[PDB]
Amino acid sequence: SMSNEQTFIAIKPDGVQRGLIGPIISRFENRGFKLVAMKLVSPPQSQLEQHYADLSDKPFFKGLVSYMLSGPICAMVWEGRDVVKTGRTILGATNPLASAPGTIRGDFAIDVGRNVCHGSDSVENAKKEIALWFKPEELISWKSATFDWVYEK
Amino acid sequence: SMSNEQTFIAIKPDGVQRGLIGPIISRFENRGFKLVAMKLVSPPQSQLEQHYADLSDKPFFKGLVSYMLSGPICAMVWEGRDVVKTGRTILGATNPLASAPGTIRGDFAIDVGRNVCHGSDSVENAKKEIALWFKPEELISWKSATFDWVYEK
Amino acid sequence: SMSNEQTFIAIKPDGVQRGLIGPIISRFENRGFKLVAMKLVSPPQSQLEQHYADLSDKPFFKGLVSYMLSGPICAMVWEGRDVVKTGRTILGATNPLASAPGTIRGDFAIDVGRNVCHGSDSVENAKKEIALWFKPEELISWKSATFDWVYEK
Amino acid sequence: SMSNEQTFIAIKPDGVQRGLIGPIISRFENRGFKLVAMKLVSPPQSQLEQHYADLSDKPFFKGLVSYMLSGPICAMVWEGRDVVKTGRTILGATNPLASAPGTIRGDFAIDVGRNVCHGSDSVENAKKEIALWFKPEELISWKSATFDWVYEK
Amino acid sequence: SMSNEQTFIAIKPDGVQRGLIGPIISRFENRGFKLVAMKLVSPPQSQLEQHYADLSDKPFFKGLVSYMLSGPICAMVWEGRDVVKTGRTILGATNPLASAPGTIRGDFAIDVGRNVCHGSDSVENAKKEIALWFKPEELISWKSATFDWVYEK
Amino acid sequence: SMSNEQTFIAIKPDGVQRGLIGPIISRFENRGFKLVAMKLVSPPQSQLEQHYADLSDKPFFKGLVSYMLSGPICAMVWEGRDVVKTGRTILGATNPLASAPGTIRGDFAIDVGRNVCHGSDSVENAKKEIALWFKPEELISWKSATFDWVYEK
Ligand SMILES: O=c1[nH]cnc2c1ncn2[C@@H]1O[C@H](COP(=O)(O)OP(=O)(O)O)[C@@H](O)[C@H]1O
Ligand SMILES: O=c1[nH]cnc2c1ncn2[C@@H]1O[C@H](COP(=O)(O)OP(=O)(O)O)[C@@H](O)[C@H]1O
Ligand SMILES: O=c1[nH]cnc2c1ncn2[C@@H]1O[C@H](COP(=O)(O)OP(=O)(O)O)[C@@H](O)[C@H]1O
Ligand SMILES: O=c1[nH]cnc2c1ncn2[C@@H]1O[C@H](COP(=O)(O)OP(=O)(O)O)[C@@H](O)[C@H]1O
Ligand SMILES: O=c1[nH]cnc2c1ncn2[C@@H]1O[C@H](COP(=O)(O)OP(=O)(O)O)[C@@H](O)[C@H]1O
Ligand SMILES: O=c1[nH]cnc2c1ncn2[C@@H]1O[C@H](COP(=O)(O)OP(=O)(O)O)[C@@H](O)[C@H]1O
Ligand SMILES: [Mg+2]
Ligand SMILES: [Mg+2]
Ligand SMILES: [Mg+2]
Ligand SMILES: [Mg+2]
Ligand SMILES: [Mg+2]
Ligand SMILES: [Mg+2]
Repeated sequence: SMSNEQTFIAIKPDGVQRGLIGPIISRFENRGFKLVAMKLVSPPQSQLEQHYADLSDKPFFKGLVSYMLSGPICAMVWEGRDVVKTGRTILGATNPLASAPGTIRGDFAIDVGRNVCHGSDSVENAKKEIALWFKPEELISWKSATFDWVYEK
Repeated sequence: SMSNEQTFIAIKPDGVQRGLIGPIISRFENRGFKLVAMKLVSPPQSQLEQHYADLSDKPFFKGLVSYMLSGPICAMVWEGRDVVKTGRTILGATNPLASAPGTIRGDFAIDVGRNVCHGSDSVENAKKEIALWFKPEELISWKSATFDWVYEK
Repeated sequence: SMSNEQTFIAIKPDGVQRGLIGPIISRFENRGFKLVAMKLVSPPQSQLEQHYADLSDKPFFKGLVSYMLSGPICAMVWEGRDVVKTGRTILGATNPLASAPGTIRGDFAIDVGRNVCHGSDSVENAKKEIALWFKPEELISWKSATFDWVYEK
Repeated sequence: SMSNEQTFIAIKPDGVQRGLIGPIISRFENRGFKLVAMKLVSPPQSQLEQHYADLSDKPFFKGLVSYMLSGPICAMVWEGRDVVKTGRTILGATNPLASAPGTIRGDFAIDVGRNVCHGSDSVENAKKEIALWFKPEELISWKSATFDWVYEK
Repeated sequence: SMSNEQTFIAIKPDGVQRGLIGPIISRFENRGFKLVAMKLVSPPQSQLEQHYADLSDKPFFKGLVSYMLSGPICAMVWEGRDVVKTGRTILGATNPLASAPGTIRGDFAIDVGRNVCHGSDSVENAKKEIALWFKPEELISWKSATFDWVYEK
Repeated sequence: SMSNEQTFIAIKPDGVQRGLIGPIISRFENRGFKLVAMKLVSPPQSQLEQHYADLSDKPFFKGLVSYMLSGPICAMVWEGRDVVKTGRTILGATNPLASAPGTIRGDFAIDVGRNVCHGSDSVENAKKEIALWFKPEELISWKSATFDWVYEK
């Protein structure tokens, strides 16, 4: 696994409304992942329906899209070794009832329809979601001063 | 699972003595559950014996009742969807040696006889414990300003 | 100054609504003060008008009483040396615009009409407010295990 | 002082490198101010020279511009009553040696050339800095669920 | 079973460099374990090869020893019931990829070659490492003021 | 002015007993100062009377020395620009009654005889106390990975 793997993490409107932007960012920051893109956005319905295109037949699809439209979203790209899988572990189970304390949803969420955050489920879906939400010039290239202390190689 | 389920959470005398009232309250508060009743109490011996009536024949019963009388207790009623089961998850395993870091006992406790907190183990036992520790007038009815961001309509 | 001085600290309805019960309690807990009484209450208008009786001629009186009635209040009695004066310093300036970061209002509040918390301004007013909000049996007598490490005598 | 006043807050490259994005955001988030715009950026040299145009003749100007180009910047717009003046108070004194513990620089910074953050010093300079760093479409209009608990009607 | 059990916990050079001494000590402090010895040391290569003598044939041995020499180490001895096994649970899995959020490595580490901390894996090895890193005079004898609230003994 | 200035910071026995080692170290760690020496010690009465030799005629001298002997002490040396003066500002006023929230004593202490911590009051006295508490080999030489982000030098 390469240390330049990237994943798309988004703070959903309930996370923004409930004042969780700082804490959620700190979870990935303290773990050692690198923030390479971030923006507060209120994306159009078409973009949100494309983001959740695989769930278009689910009965909760229209309520999911309407709720994702109901407030601002903090869209982020994080970079690090196995950041996709480990990011999902940091977020916790999709349904917060099954999430463990110490994860984001295990500390902050209750309802699956209000699970505060989103994270890419696979490397290929991460590449697709990053391109959907961000322009290439919005990803910032930099090197952390503690890179050699987080990674062995 | 309705959003008005209630559970009884109590900070035991060792949790009060060790200065854990704030942190324990924050665990439930940050998760999104609603505090509907709270009071610091030094309840009578007969109340603690009735609270632990199911363990009256356990060899540690008299020691448990005497220790629960040795200091103040912060009794609380929390309200939320599946707050009984999720409350037990937040508290962690009864024996802290089996609890996971990130839970209350996994972060703060070591001995099973000093597990710093108590939580109702079922909805029916919650209703019993709420009626034992709180008069009905002590439960406050209110609507959280972020209720519609914690729960899906 | 005696180490058994007591003050009345209350988390106002905006503090409860905004999820600040845990953090505020931790401020007094970590400082070394002793919690001797606490209860979540929704007091009647008559009690709130008597609490603020000295402000009955102020133009903001009726709005203050209505806002104090609009949600639950976490009423507390804290005990410690100079807990009245030091408690006021922990809360910060009445108007949060003049409060310093590191105080409760300096960290959590903006408007003077929504300053999250209340604290007794003098020892004699503290004795009056404690008797107004609490029955004598609601004050719990106990001794902290770290009393001799917080106080020299 | 209306509740829709806006200020420009930016986490400088040293604050990003030292992993302070989360904690700094939480300072404003917990205080009750509304995040209306945010993005991670590596802006052009001419933008940073215009940002610090009032200091073009200071001897540290070229060093300041070069250091502000040495890493990513988290640019933010925060909205709230007196957010410009209170924002400066939260940040602390420009020289961290003169800053007080509890402020951002008083908690995290030492050197004036590495004071981890920037904040607009006046309302008119805030409007200038907002127009320089953000397109108008990047400011998101929304209503905080706890607005009526942060501000008096 | 015995509350006087001791284990060797070390903050590795990557943990010191990334400013994690405070948070790591707090994990064991808040849990209820007693610190009986601590020192910041830069031990010679011969001592580190003794410490990892059982891994002398591993292909990562040379890189491990070099990395352990690259910075200061915070050597500690913690005392408490089952502190060896529980200490390992607090640290998390050796490979942070497999660790859970809420543990030290689950909150702060990514690479197995940079897992921030070390903990004794057995009681016998703990006694061996304590004698290797500490002189017998460096272990301080004291009794915590909250010992009877942490343990039922 | 020089970034290699050093000061002696000690966590007094009341700070150790009340579980404040972690939080206190974090204050200096997060500020950007470098820990160059640390050890948990129980120094003899003769060393403590040397440390407080200028107060030998004070009426509280005997009680101070006895209290400093009543538990372990976490002796530390921190290095950074103006670390002596800024270190005193982080600790807060000698009498916690006069300290401000956000400082160590303003967050954790009440009595002047139990002020949790000690800090050198001048550079010359710092050099004297460092030589009194530490051997020259116990001061570790290293360079922080974020040194160039903390200092403009
Ligand atoms: O059963 C449901 N009812 C309401 N919302 C759901 C339900 N299942 C999933 N969701 C929402 O849709 C989002 C995406 O669902 P998905 O199946 O992709 O899980 P994921 O977010 O962990 O990748 C979830 O995060 C959740 O907010
Ligand atoms: O074996 C024991 N020795 C001493 N105390 C025990 C023991 N087992 C349980 N307890 C204490 O009795 C309390 C109630 O026991 P219970 O079986 O109901 O666990 P619970 O608190 O998770 O519901 C426990 O929280 C614990 O403090
Ligand atoms: O000018 C005002 N407009 C609206 N509310 C005010 C004003 N001044 C004071 N208050 C509110 O009344 C409460 C009590 O006022 P007081 O003068 O006693 O200050 P204090 O709360 O610090 O003791 C204040 O905390 C505040 O909530
Ligand atoms: O004397 C100096 N040497 C190096 N950098 C300085 C000096 N004075 C100010 N700066 C830097 O320039 C920035 C802008 O200067 P200004 O006077 O506007 O303070 P401000 O950031 O509080 O508004 C400061 O934040 C600081 O980073
Ligand atoms: O596969 C590896 N590659 C690089 N370093 C490793 C590897 N496996 C273990 N290590 C490092 O060696 C140290 C000691 O190895 P050990 O097998 O004893 O795990 P432990 O620290 O949990 O007891 C580990 O903490 C880790 O830093
Ligand atoms: O009046 C007093 N009564 C009891 N202890 C005192 C008193 N004044 C100072 N001390 C204690 O002696 C220690 C050293 O006194 P000093 O005057 O040097 O203050 P300092 O620690 O800020 O340098 C103080 O930290 C405090 O613990
Ligand atoms: Mg999906
Ligand atoms: Mg039971
Ligand atoms: Mg008044
Ligand atoms: Mg300026
Ligand atoms: Mg091993
Ligand atoms: Mg002195």
